[PDB]
Amino acid sequence: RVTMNEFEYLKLLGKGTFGKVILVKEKATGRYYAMKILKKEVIVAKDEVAHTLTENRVLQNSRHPFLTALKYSFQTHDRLCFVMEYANGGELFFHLSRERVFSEDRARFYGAEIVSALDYLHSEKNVVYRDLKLENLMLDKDGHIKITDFGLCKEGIKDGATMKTFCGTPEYLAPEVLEDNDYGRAVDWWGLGVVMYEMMCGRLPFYNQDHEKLFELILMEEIRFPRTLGPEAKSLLSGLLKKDPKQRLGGGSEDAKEIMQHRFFAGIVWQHVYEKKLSPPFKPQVTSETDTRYFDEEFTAQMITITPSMECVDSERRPHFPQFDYSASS
Ligand SMILES: CC(C)NC[C@@H](C(=O)N1CCN(c2ncnc3c2[C@H](C)C[C@H]3O)CC1)c1ccc(Cl)cc1
Repeated sequence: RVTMNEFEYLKLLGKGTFGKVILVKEKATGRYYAMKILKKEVIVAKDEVAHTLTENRVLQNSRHPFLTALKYSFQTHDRLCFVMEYANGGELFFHLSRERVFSEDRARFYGAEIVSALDYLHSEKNVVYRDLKLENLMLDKDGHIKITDFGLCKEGIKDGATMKTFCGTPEYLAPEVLEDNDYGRAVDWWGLGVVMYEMMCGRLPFYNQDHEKLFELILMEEIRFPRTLGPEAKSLLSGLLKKDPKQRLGGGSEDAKEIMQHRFFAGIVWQHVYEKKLSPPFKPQVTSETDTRYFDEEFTAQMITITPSMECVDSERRPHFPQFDYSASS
């Protein structure tokens, strides 16, 4: 039976719109985790309840080498706590920022891992991820991808079933989402297109600081590439960033298999991707189990405290949530 008292709170790893993530040590075991901490009050007030419960569900129901693994979820009278594996390599942005562009080989390696994870979610879990953006990609201590943040997932989506919720970050929205006339699972391949584009090209495929103008570009503007980009990369990215999901790579009944067989991935053995038999091109150079070199000092410098008999309280501002009683089976 796990509570807040079972952990030592070490360093702030980041803050998002709805809460914060702390590097913790489980005292009993000496193991290190990233604890995501949400205020019930804030979740309720910002209408983030449904997303939070979706994230909780999808984490409990999924086991994949490239999806962040949940160890515990539990709740206090005022908090919801996700204890997850600590992705020691930080956010991919940290790296991509600094290096400007990844090589095609390194993007290919990350792209394959992301395809592997999305194929599992689509094929095995009937889940559409919907939130594929650079910010949701981290690296584990070995340099393998971890997709994080499952709040915008859609469950129970089998084959060609459609969704209609308008959601996702403005720069990353697929044309059919902006059309707002229903969309399907190929929205994830649009997202793979955008992140692989950022990795290889060093910038978003489409950008304007005005959203109306950004949305016009996403919908209408043909993709362009820096002229150093190799032909196969350009072919992959053009196929992923087709405006019409029916013409998009991965947009047909074969889903991920169409992307897996693209010649950009020639020579990749997909079972070996899954088994982590491809050596990462970058290994995080962390020197301890608590090294936070791949996290922003803006966050890690900050002080941590217990806030910034109530076991059964179930109020409107602070509900007693279902399924926050989770400890992964050993
Ligand atoms: C660019 C910035 C806005 N990014 C915000 C982002 C962030 O700073 N992050 C860094 C810390 N952070 C993580 N840090 C380490 N390991 C892990 C995570 C995930 C919880 C999954 C787990 O393997 C989460 C991502 C974030 C996301 C959600 C919350 Cl609640 C708090 C922070």
